[PDB]
Amino acid sequence: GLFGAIAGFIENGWEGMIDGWYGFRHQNSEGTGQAADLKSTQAAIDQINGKLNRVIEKTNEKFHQIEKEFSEVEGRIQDLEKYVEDTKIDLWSYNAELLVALENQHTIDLTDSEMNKLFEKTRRQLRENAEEMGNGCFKIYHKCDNACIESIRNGTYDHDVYRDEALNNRFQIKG
Amino acid sequence: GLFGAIAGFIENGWEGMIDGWYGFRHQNSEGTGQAADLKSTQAAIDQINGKLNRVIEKTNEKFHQIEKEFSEVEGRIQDLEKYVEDTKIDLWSYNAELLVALENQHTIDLTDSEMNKLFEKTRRQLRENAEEMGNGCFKIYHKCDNACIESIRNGTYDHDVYRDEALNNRFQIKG
Amino acid sequence: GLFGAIAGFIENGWEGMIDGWYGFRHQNSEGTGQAADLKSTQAAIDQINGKLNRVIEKTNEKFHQIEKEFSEVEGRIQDLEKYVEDTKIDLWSYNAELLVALENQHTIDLTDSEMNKLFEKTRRQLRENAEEMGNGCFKIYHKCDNACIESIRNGTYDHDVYRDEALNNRFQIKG
Amino acid sequence: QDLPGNDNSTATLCLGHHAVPNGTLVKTITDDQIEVTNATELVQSSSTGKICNNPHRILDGIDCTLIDALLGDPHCDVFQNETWDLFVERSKAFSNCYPYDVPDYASLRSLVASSGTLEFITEGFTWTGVTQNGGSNACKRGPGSGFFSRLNWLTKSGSTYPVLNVTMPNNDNFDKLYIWGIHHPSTNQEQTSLYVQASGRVTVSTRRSQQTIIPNIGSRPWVRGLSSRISIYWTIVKPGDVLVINSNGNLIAPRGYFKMRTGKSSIMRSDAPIDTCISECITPNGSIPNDKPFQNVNKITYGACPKYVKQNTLKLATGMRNVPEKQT
Amino acid sequence: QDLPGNDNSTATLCLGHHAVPNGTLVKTITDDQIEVTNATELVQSSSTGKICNNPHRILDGIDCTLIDALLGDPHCDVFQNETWDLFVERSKAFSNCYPYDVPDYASLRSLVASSGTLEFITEGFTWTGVTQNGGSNACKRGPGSGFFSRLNWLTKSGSTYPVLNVTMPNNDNFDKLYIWGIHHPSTNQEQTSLYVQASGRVTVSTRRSQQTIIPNIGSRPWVRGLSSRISIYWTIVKPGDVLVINSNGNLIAPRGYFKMRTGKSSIMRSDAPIDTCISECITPNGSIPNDKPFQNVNKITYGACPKYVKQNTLKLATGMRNVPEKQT
Amino acid sequence: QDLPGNDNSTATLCLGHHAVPNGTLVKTITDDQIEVTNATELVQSSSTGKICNNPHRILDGIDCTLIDALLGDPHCDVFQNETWDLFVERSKAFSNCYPYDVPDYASLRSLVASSGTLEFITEGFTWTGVTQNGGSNACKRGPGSGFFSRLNWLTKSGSTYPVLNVTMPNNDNFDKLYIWGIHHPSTNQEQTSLYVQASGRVTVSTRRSQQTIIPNIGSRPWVRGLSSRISIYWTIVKPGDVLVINSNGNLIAPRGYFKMRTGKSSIMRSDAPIDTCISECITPNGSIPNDKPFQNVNKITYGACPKYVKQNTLKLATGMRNVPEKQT
Ligand SMILES: *[C@@H]1O[C@H](CO)[C@@H](O[C@@H]2O[C@H](CO)[C@@H](O[C@@H]3O[C@H](CO)[C@@H](O)[C@H](O)[C@@H]3O)[C@H](O)[C@H]2NC(C)=O)[C@H](O)[C@H]1NC(C)=O
Ligand SMILES: *[C@@H]1O[C@H](CO)[C@@H](O[C@@H]2O[C@H](CO)[C@@H](O[C@@H]3O[C@H](CO)[C@@H](O)[C@H](O)[C@@H]3O)[C@H](O)[C@H]2NC(C)=O)[C@H](O)[C@H]1NC(C)=O
Ligand SMILES: *[C@@H]1O[C@H](CO)[C@@H](O[C@@H]2O[C@H](CO)[C@@H](O[C@@H]3O[C@H](CO)[C@@H](O)[C@H](O)[C@@H]3O)[C@H](O)[C@H]2NC(C)=O)[C@H](O)[C@H]1NC(C)=O
Ligand SMILES: CO[C@]1(C(=O)O)C[C@H](O)[C@@H](NC(C)=O)[C@H]([C@H](O)[C@H](O)CO)O1
Ligand SMILES: CO[C@]1(C(=O)O)C[C@H](O)[C@@H](NC(C)=O)[C@H]([C@H](O)[C@H](O)CO)O1
Ligand SMILES: CO[C@]1(C(=O)O)C[C@H](O)[C@@H](NC(C)=O)[C@H]([C@H](O)[C@H](O)CO)O1
Ligand SMILES: CO[C@]1(C(=O)O)C[C@H](O)[C@@H](NC(C)=O)[C@H]([C@H](O)[C@H](O)CO)O1
Ligand SMILES: CO[C@]1(C(=O)O)C[C@H](O)[C@@H](NC(C)=O)[C@H]([C@H](O)[C@H](O)CO)O1
Ligand SMILES: CO[C@]1(C(=O)O)C[C@H](O)[C@@H](NC(C)=O)[C@H]([C@H](O)[C@H](O)CO)O1
Ligand SMILES: *[C@@H]1O[C@H](CO)[C@@H](O)[C@H](O)[C@H]1NC(C)=O
Ligand SMILES: *[C@@H]1O[C@H](CO)[C@@H](O)[C@H](O)[C@H]1NC(C)=O
Ligand SMILES: *[C@@H]1O[C@H](CO)[C@@H](O)[C@H](O)[C@H]1NC(C)=O
Ligand SMILES: *[C@@H]1O[C@H](CO)[C@@H](O)[C@H](O)[C@H]1NC(C)=O
Ligand SMILES: *[C@@H]1O[C@H](CO)[C@@H](O)[C@H](O)[C@H]1NC(C)=O
Ligand SMILES: *[C@@H]1O[C@H](CO)[C@@H](O)[C@H](O)[C@H]1NC(C)=O
Ligand SMILES: *[C@@H]1O[C@H](CO)[C@@H](O)[C@H](O)[C@H]1NC(C)=O
Ligand SMILES: *[C@@H]1O[C@H](CO)[C@@H](O)[C@H](O)[C@H]1NC(C)=O
Ligand SMILES: *[C@@H]1O[C@H](CO)[C@@H](O)[C@H](O)[C@H]1NC(C)=O
Ligand SMILES: *[C@@H]1O[C@H](CO)[C@@H](O)[C@H](O)[C@H]1NC(C)=O
Ligand SMILES: *[C@@H]1O[C@H](CO)[C@@H](O)[C@H](O)[C@H]1NC(C)=O
Ligand SMILES: *[C@@H]1O[C@H](CO)[C@@H](O)[C@H](O)[C@H]1NC(C)=O
Repeated sequence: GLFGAIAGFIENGWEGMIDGWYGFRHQNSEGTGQAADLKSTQAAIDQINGKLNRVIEKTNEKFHQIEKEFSEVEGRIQDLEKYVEDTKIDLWSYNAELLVALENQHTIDLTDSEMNKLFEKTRRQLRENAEEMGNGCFKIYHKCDNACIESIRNGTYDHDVYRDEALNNRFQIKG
Repeated sequence: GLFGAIAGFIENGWEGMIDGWYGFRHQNSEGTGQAADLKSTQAAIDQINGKLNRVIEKTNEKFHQIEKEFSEVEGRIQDLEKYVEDTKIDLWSYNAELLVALENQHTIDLTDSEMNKLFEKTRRQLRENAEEMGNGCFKIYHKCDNACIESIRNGTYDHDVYRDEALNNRFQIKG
Repeated sequence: GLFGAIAGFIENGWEGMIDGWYGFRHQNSEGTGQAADLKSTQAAIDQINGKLNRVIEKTNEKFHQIEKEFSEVEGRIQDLEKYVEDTKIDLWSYNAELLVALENQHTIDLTDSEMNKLFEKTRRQLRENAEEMGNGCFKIYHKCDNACIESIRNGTYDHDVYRDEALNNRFQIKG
Repeated sequence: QDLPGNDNSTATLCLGHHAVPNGTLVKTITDDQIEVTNATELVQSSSTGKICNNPHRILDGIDCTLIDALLGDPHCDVFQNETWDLFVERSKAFSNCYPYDVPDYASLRSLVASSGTLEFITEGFTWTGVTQNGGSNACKRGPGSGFFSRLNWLTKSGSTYPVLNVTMPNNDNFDKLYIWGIHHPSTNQEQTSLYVQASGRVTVSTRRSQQTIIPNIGSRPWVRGLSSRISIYWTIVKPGDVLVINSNGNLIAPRGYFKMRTGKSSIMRSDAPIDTCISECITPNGSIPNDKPFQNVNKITYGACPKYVKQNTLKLATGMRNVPEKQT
Repeated sequence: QDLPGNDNSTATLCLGHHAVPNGTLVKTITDDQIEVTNATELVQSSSTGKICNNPHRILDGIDCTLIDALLGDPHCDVFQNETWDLFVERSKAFSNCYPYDVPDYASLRSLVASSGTLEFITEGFTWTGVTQNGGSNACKRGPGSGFFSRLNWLTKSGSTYPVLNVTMPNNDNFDKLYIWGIHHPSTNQEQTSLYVQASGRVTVSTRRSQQTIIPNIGSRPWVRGLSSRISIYWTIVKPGDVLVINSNGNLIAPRGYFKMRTGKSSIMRSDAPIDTCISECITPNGSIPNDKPFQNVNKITYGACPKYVKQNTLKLATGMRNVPEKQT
Repeated sequence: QDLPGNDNSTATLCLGHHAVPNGTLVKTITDDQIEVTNATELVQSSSTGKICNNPHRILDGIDCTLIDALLGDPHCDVFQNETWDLFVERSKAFSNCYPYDVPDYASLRSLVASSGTLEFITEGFTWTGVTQNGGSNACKRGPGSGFFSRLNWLTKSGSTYPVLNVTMPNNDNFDKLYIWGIHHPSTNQEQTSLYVQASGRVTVSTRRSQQTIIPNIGSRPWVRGLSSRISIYWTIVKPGDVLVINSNGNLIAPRGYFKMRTGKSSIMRSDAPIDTCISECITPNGSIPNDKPFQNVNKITYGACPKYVKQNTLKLATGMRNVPEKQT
């Protein structure tokens, strides 16, 4: 949608991820692993519930109203009774139809946003030690074992610890 | 608009680009050139048509309604007939006016988004070989002939092929 | 909001900034300072006024309408009079409530956008001389006195002037 | 730091999002079918088929319309002084008493329907010089002739029908609804036999209003053995005002007043079964749950109900776009 | 990998977007004039000036209003049994028969206008003891006196006007609309000359309803040589019901029934020319194209039309913001 | 290139935004209380309590309703030929003349209220054979008996009330509103004493319409010493048409015509004080400022007013989210 992460630079979703809405898969020294990110999952979920609750906010109640079904033909007053109701129904129908369009459009951009925010957040944290492969994966240029991967995930990764190892691996090479 | 590419970091549009909505201008070893990007042009066009088609969706039909023009003065019932119609017209007029405001605001952010997405996409592809001049142009730090510019445009550019040439040109220099 | 700068990567606002909505705080070898950025402050303010003025656009005027208060019980025609007005009031009330929801949601994403745009703009300008600490602060890898900080702020910073100093400080080190 | 930290390996970390094999199509500003992970329905489109008898007070009219309950058709005597939040009228209701018509049936039905009470107070009207309590075989009450329980058919006494001129003050602090009427004879002969005068007249007035109705003689279609008719009228008398009934023939007189109130009562035509459950929203199709914001069951509703909409389905996306990883 | 690239040069790649020299201003949430590349109009503001005669069935009333076509003004005999989707009435229409008035003209015009048929069935009413087919010189049919083709003016026979008491059953399976009326004489002399009784009376009833109208004598303004008037009334008779007409003077009797139907018919007042083209939406200003969602041509419409809006232009942006590179 | 000379160091630049200690909660699509830096109220919820007498022309009815000002109750003679943009009627108004009733009071009040003028033109009606200017002690004008200034009560002369048949042409180029009426006697004796005929009749007609009203004798409740009543009627006569008044007893005749116009006038019931200030929007609660788009003061308004809304507060955010340093 607006941010181009979901169905954008991230080619497709993971049907396998059952524990959250957004997350990480890694391949490292000890092998391959997956894990949901619960902060962004909760961020997207809370906004969609907030949105949901506003829409389920109070059916107002009405009691004696006007007749809306007639069995004899009367002319002027009955034509107006029918015309008041039919224009009320078309106006409320227009409202329902535009409300779910705006809402749905926004829910897609919002969840796209959260994807992109988690990406940016991980980008910023890896500093000079990783490069973006451009499909939502980073290439980490230093030995990063499972505890290392867990510190990126839980947000405590210290880039300085691996900066010389990474900068060497990443640049120097032979050019 | 929200992304700040159009009428943002990209200073102005190209009246010359007649073959698409977004695109590239480049200067390389082989001379200068321009070329529209058809994927993002189609992306923006498809969304604006989708939007357009939903708005041209079905005029509903109405047949016998109420009288809306009178030549004699009657009082109570005629005042209501006129008041039902006038409040119907103001409600539909409010609807038309808000609908094009929301819609237009969105069309500007959407097309701004696509501009920015093409930029990000090209950024990611050039990897360590180019730097952003900050005006929507990248400085490619390696010899890139017309076929090279064509591979960035058609998305097959291999950054690895030029990474040592670029990293040398880009960093080493004398500091 | 959608961009995740405000109440996002920028942890919190500065109650101290009284001279503008967005701005800078720096600490160099000469001292520390704060300063509002007036271009983005004006950008956010102008859009919120534009939005405001469209909403205060013309109360339409109405003169003789229908009676809306009655003291005797009449039945059919009086039930319709009351039902025309009550459905008019609920429709206008729905409109007011949805209008401020859409509007407010947008004002938060818009001001979030401006924050993020100022950040991006400063990022682009510093080129290879600074790194993003990930909390909305850049680490400038070269000696930058108060005139230097003024040139980043007023947009005239020349990155080339400090590029070798910065690239040395930033990379070389010992890895 | 360490010493020559030589282990030159790398790692790969990929960010991504879930996807579901199934998925639901929803409408958007730019698309009208785009597939999301999950959605929720906002249009209630089905009723239970039964009118829950709780929390509002449903009064089932059985085979009485509210007006016959009001007038006092023998078969509707069950409803005397009854009350309701919603009076349900059934398609099977029938009248079975003297043939009558009500000039603005629609407003009298409305007016009683939202007052919500059939509470009747008998008052001491004195009709001197006329015979009271006339009845008809078309309104059989038990084995005998009868008439509406709440009205009093006056006919001549001996050889005279006087000019009745009676008055009843509203001294209480509430409005009083009076139902009265006039008898339209089939023949001039019938007119003079019953009311002596060849032309009757009924004038019912308050300080604020007056109605004078003159009967109309002529044959109407045989209904329950009769070609005569009675037409029903109503007068509300405000606190401090006074009712004056003045007639010279053909008056079907009131026996007292219905008391009026102000509340949330209404009436509904429905053959739905009333059942024991609690539901706030009532539709002639039966109760419906007001959890969703819109409904497509019926434009007639009573209570806390969703707004009727022409659409029968509107799905609100509650998840991101579904971009599956294959689809299994 | 590759060998010494002697030259090591750079390249510049710039991304950008189009712009157009012209451009269109559109409204936004935050701006009310912002210039975009292109836009499309959503308010239809012009008519062709002609009512297209297709796809709906337009019946041009020429110089007949629908009520005169219904009653049977001689000059409107052209419309007998006619039908329509839209009956167009013209400002030039005129009545040219006995001066009449219709108590609720507005409902009878509505009721016939959406029934959409003037199909009349003559029925065998037998009026015994009165002279049939009265006519007037103000309703000339040909060289002679005449009257409305669908009504039957009854006057005395010899020295008597009896109490007419006739009945007509609705045995078919559709509703029957009956148009009937009463004659209001200018003088008591006129009254007795025509109907003998010094006070006429008309009572028309069904099992469900009754109307009794008594004539009113007095001079009205001279209209086509006359100070008398006739007032028109209508009675719909449901399947299984029965019409009873009972009168004692002044009855203008029905000759049968119009049949009623239910459809999409309506009426429209317009002097627009009907022309041969196909258009779905009709406005009294002529047909308009329903391609756009809103229209500002007229609040009166018939058919599939755009929603009338007070705005006369609303441009929907269909392109990005126009940021051109030259000066102005 | 640039030569450092000696120093080796870094700098830190942080971007950020303001925050306010206070802050305001506003509703959103996703939240219903989120705190922003600042907001503005869009619902006007308070009146000044006074109706500003500018820019519209407010006419305070004092203790006259508009209909009594129209008819010409002695105590309302102050309003003759008066005009208004808004006529304010007060709860204290009272009638103090002959007991009358107006069959469609509500439409006559509307029709005069938006015409906006009580401009009366006396016309030369000639009533031959009847006594003019009848008055009553219930409508005291000064020490003597009186009657409505704009109506003319005709009674017999000597022993006869003729058939009045008068006519008045509309020769001007505007519509003429005529107010006339009929007197309903309490007794048949009263009827014959005043109008000789035992049954009166009033027929007022134009080329387009006619009304015939017959009086109704009977006692009503004593109001100002009287059980009789007069009912008021109205006839608008178009340019080129002609009024014909024809009666035979009980006519309360017009003295001329009110002239009608078309404008922005209306009427309002309010006991608010009129005060000197300029305000465009008027509410029965007093004027309110139309700077905001919605208002919750009253659904009754006149002038350029905000749209009435059920909400009493709706805050529009005019600032970013408030994320403070310490707390809130
Ligand atoms: C005026 O004309 C009407 C219509 O012709 C007359 O009405 C009819 O009157 C007869 C005799 O009273 C009714 O007959 C009865 O019908 C029932 C049911 O069929 C039956 O049980 C009785 O044995 C008898 O046949 C008839 O129903 C009735 N029809 C209608 C449509 O009302 C009326 O009598 C005439 N009145 C006078 C005074 O001439
Ligand atoms: C009751 O009063 C009205 C109004 O004065 C009388 O109406 C008028 O009657 C005369 C004589 O019939 C009409 O004269 C006609 O004038 C036309 C030209 O417009 C002419 O072509 C005819 O030959 C005839 O002379 C006059 O038009 C008519 N005016 C109105 C406004 O209706 C009426 O006659 C009086 N009735 C009685 C019984 O006294
Ligand atoms: C028909 O019946 C009504 C109701 O009984 C009679 O009305 C009442 O008539 C009396 C005598 O005229 C009125 O009395 C007067 O009341 C005033 C105010 O108290 C007082 O000043 C007089 O001295 C006298 O008492 C009484 O108010 C009035 N009541 C009502 C409710 O209208 C009417 O007279 C009867 N008419 C006939 C012809 O029988
Ligand atoms: C007496 O005629 C009417 C009425 O109320 O005016 C006509 C009306 O079309 C009809 N409406 C429907 C849906 O049947 C109604 C009911 O029969 C009646 O209200 C039951 O109470 O009766
Ligand atoms: C008979 O009076 C009326 C009516 O219908 O009640 C008055 C009404 O103001 C007028 N409306 C207009 C726009 O002229 C209408 C037409 O003349 C008539 O419907 C033509 O059929 O006539
Ligand atoms: C004569 O009866 C009515 C009327 O107009 O039909 C009844 C109506 O309920 C009442 N409305 C209110 C709010 O009191 C109104 C005013 O008393 C009157 O208009 C003052 O002018 O009187
Ligand atoms: C046909 O016989 C009856 C009937 O209805 O059973 C007998 C009944 O005792 C009589 N009641 C009275 C008060 O007179 C009634 C009326 O005469 C008739 O309804 C006038 O329409 O007629
Ligand atoms: C003025 O002469 C005429 C007329 O209209 O031409 C002659 C016409 O034959 C006559 N028709 C009948 C059935 O009597 C008619 C009525 O007497 C008159 O309309 C009552 O109003 O009067
Ligand atoms: C009670 O005495 C009076 C009155 O009202 O003061 C005397 C008054 O001069 C008289 N006016 C006329 C024109 O006759 C009037 C009517 O007779 C009465 O109102 C009919 O209802 O009665
Ligand atoms: C983050 O992960 C590392 C490795 O598991 C662990 O030592 C550290 O405490 C974690 N921190 C948090 C906050 O979970
Ligand atoms: C991209 O461009 C290069 C140079 O023209 C060409 O060889 C290559 O096949 C192109 N690929 C596609 C998919 O167009
Ligand atoms: C920017 O700041 C530097 C240092 O104060 C100053 O010399 C320069 O002129 C400034 N430029 C502008 C446009 O303010
Ligand atoms: C789909 O959305 C609704 C409303 O948010 C929720 O109750 C339901 O559990 C969701 N489905 C799943 C599989 O999460
Ligand atoms: C109806 O209620 C009133 C008021 O208490 C009472 O006097 C009357 O007798 C009741 N009648 C019936 C039949 O319940
Ligand atoms: C509800 O009732 C109406 C009329 O009885 C019927 O047409 C409609 O289809 C019903 N809908 C449902 C959901 O029961
Ligand atoms: C402008 O927009 C409309 C609707 O999208 C389209 O038909 C038209 O061709 C567009 N104009 C141009 C020059 O593309
Ligand atoms: C009108 O149609 C009916 C029904 O077929 C027919 O009997 C009648 O004669 C027709 N009359 C005319 C004038 O067409
Ligand atoms: C349409 O007709 C109305 C009334 O005839 C007129 O006021 C209006 O201006 C016309 N508009 C157009 C577009 O023809
Ligand atoms: C709050 O917003 C309103 C409308 O924009 C403005 O007048 C007011 O000054 C703002 N408050 C502050 C402190 O800026
Ligand atoms: C009312 O105005 C008319 C028209 O100028 C005038 O002839 C009449 O005498 C005025 N009457 C009063 C009482 O002002
Ligand atoms: C305005 O007046 C109405 C009726 O007089 C009252 O109920 C309402 O509360 C008042 N509101 C204000 C703001 O004065």
